[PDB]
Amino acid sequence: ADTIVAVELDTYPNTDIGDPSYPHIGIDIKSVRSKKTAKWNMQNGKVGTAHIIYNSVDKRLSAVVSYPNADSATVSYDVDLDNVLPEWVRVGLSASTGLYKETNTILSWSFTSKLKTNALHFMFNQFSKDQKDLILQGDATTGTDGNLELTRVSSNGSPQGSSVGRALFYAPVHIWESSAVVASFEATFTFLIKSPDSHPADGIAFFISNIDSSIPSGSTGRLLGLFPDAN
Amino acid sequence: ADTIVAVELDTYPNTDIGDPSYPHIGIDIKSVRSKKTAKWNMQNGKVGTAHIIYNSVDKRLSAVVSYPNADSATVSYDVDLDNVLPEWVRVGLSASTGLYKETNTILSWSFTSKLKTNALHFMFNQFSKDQKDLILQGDATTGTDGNLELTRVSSNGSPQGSSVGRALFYAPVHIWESSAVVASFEATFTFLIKSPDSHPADGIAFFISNIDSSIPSGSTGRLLGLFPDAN
Amino acid sequence: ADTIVAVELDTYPNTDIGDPSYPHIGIDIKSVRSKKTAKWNMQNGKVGTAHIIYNSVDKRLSAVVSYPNADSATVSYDVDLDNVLPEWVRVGLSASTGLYKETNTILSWSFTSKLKTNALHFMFNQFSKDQKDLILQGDATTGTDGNLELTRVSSNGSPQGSSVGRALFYAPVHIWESSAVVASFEATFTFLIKSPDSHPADGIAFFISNIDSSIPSGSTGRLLGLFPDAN
Amino acid sequence: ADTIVAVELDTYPNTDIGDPSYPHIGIDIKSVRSKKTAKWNMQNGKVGTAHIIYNSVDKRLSAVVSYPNADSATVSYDVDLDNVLPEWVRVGLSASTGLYKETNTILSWSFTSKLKTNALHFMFNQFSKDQKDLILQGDATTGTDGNLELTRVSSNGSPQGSSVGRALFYAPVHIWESSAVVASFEATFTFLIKSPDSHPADGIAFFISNIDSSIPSGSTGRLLGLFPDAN
Ligand SMILES: CO[C@H]1O[C@H](CO)[C@@H](O)[C@H](O)[C@@H]1O
Ligand SMILES: CO[C@H]1O[C@H](CO)[C@@H](O)[C@H](O)[C@@H]1O
Ligand SMILES: CO[C@H]1O[C@H](CO)[C@@H](O)[C@H](O)[C@@H]1O
Ligand SMILES: CO[C@H]1O[C@H](CO)[C@@H](O)[C@H](O)[C@@H]1O
Ligand SMILES: [Ca+2]
Ligand SMILES: [Ca+2]
Ligand SMILES: [Ca+2]
Ligand SMILES: [Ca+2]
Ligand SMILES: [Mn+2]
Ligand SMILES: [Mn+2]
Ligand SMILES: [Mn+2]
Ligand SMILES: [Mn+2]
Repeated sequence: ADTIVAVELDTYPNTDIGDPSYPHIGIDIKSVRSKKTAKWNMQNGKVGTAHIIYNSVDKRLSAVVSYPNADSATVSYDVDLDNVLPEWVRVGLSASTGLYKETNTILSWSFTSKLKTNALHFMFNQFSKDQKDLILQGDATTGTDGNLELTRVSSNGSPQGSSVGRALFYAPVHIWESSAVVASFEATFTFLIKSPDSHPADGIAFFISNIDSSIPSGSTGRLLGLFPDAN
Repeated sequence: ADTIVAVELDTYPNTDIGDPSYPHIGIDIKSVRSKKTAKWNMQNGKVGTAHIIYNSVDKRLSAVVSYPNADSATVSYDVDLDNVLPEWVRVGLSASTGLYKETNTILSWSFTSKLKTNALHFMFNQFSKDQKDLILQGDATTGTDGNLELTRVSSNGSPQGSSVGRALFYAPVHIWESSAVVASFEATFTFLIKSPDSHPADGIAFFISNIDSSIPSGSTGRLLGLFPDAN
Repeated sequence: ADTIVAVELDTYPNTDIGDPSYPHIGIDIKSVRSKKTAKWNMQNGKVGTAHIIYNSVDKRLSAVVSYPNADSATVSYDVDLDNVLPEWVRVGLSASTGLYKETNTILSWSFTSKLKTNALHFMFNQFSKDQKDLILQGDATTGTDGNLELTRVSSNGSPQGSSVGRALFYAPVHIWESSAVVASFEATFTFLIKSPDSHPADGIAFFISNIDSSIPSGSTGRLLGLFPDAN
Repeated sequence: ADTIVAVELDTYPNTDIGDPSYPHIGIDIKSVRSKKTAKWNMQNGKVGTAHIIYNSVDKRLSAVVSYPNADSATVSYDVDLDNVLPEWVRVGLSASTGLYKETNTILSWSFTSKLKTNALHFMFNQFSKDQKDLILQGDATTGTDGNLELTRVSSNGSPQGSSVGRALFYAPVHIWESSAVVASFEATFTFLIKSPDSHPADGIAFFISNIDSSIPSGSTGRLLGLFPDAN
């Protein structure tokens, strides 16, 4: 199977796989069962901001998710990514729906990696219909209002159930190296999760993977397009 | 055929295809016969710096090539790259040898493109044996002393004749867009051209191409790995 | 007197001092009588964007001023800033009103200078009530809605006549050096010029000055807070 | 008294004020008696690199000090800088000598601060004789070989005892804000500490201070130009 490290914005509690009983953010290391979670007051129809940070000094993967004029949710987990990921990775955004659904709209995405110095930075403040520096997988589309729709939306703007989609940056990223004095990365994205129902599902993740990562077959719903099973 | 825009550091005068009778820098628009050239005092065995700049306001492609404690060579050409290149491109470094030879050693390479904002930046201050964000074509290799050798060198660094090699950044670049108020790019690389002979050949280019560009058949020597013919 | 280089967004034609008979953008080199101007379709009450660029290779000062979904205005002038400005400068925004008036509201301001490398970058996407990295001169205030008001506005945002104000970045900038292979700078700001009258005045400038520059006595109205006289 | 947060590269053990019995790096919060230290294998006459990082999510101040082809020294301390520093600060480099001495040569210095976004970045890869974006205090000088000499060196290159000097970046920095979702800073500098004696003293610090900070009178030797006493 693929190797996944992810920050999940989990809109739907699957208590049977160790989700807490509320919308949450989590750090996932090679399992959909988050190593750590924090409560997340998701705001249906409001534009949110996610910031993810890691450096090779602290070896702490941290995420902050916020909306204007509201308290942030934050989660951190000590992990040595050198012992989990291959040296070269791709970075991406993933989303899913199941029997419940939501828009998984990305309005912007930036990423910076630095290895001491080699550097990579990309910034998307808009997505075009033919975004050739993105690998779109499953139901992911670009161009509609200059946004990235990770999961399927009908002609009338309604989100579809049992959908899964991902966008990976085209270039592989050197995420760690033994010869590195300091390695760091950050990602930011803005998202709009809307549900006609007051039961939205299933969420959005920022993930890092083996370069050849693809949607595991059947990874709709609670598996967020990341994992083949709930182990 | 490919679509090429390039800045050439041409170490060998091919007077039969319109080269001036001295080492020169040139701006190449879809031809190896430079639209504009300037005299270049190439310094055998010394580390040089090349800077290339363009913005959609001035629509002027400019390059400066320099060595420490020596006068710069500079060349500029008015061109609307919107009318020459496709919207999506790859960016690269190319080098060749022929009957005469030289090391085509790259010690560092950076690039920034901005479309008003979407942005791409990479910086290589060292190259690793397995540099997965580079597409190596022909004789180009990485890892030897942390450098990028565009053309063939022996175990002792001695350069071989009839060699051609290129390195393209893995991700496609959005170099222009009609809805853009301002588009800009800049590139820097440091190079070491050494020749045992007092007749070095054939040179190094920074180039921008169609995303699927490859070394044209036969394009060793004066064609610099860029062009199928001398038209 | 001070040494000024500026890009003016001139909302009010002073035909008696060589303004063309319409709102215009201009390049000012040590005089309010622009060395070059272009027609500017200023849009009362709409947020606009100004981009200013210069590099030591082309030695061309260029500016583009635009509104969403409208054609740009652009102006360029060939000037060797090495022969005009001192080596060390301050960078700033200036605005004035006279008998006629307008809001001179700055919503954002960024600047980058590079000398080949020494570098300086600042980005203001909001201004606080106590913005200690800004020198406010004359009527300029910060904090109201997180904006920079260069000229006087009432409690309800209504603009006052005979006002002049400037904001300079606190740190001096090394804009040129003889030992530099390449020097470049860029500035971006977003502005909101609103007038209850259909005769707005007098405009906004981005300027570069001697480090100790201050508002010349009397420099309200057509002198834009930049010049002691109309010579 | 001033408010100081610093990372010290302490070359001289003052066992009487709680220094460990070896050259060390430390995190100083309003005292020269480091809240945390790590062993540092200082290499007389070799160019070293120091990296300092902090973000408002982890609230961890970390430093890594390294030489090429040697193991790094690293130190971290959990501190909420929001509870220690004023909102606006200056950032600087400090060094001292006492009865024992050393060159306190800075070859380069970069700093980035970001408040979510407002940003500040400066990079010095060389210092000029008249570096107007630096406030030099005490014995600090610029221009000699393009370096920053924090403490006094004689005409013959010999370091002098009982010397103290600092360089602060001219612009105040917004290092924290209550409305900030994420605040971060990083600093990098390269240094050359040479001693003829083989008993070097006293060290170099990166520090953050109240904007009006100045060398405490008598703060030569073990006080590193930062503190008035050893409390
Ligand atoms: C009720 O179960 C289904 O729907 C939910 C909500 O979408 C998913 O989490 C889950 O994997 C299933 O597809
Ligand atoms: C004279 O013949 C060769 O001359 C140089 C030497 O490298 C090349 O430019 C050219 O294409 C030929 O191969
Ligand atoms: C009569 O003109 C006055 O008003 C205009 C525009 O306000 C200014 O340009 C001018 O200097 C005077 O102050
Ligand atoms: C021996 O004591 C003196 O010299 C050393 C190092 O120079 C300092 O630490 C100390 O403060 C005194 O000035
Ligand atoms: Ca879930
Ligand atoms: Ca040639
Ligand atoms: Ca006017
Ligand atoms: Ca000590
Ligand atoms: Mn979960
Ligand atoms: Mn040529
Ligand atoms: Mn005018
Ligand atoms: Mn100590």
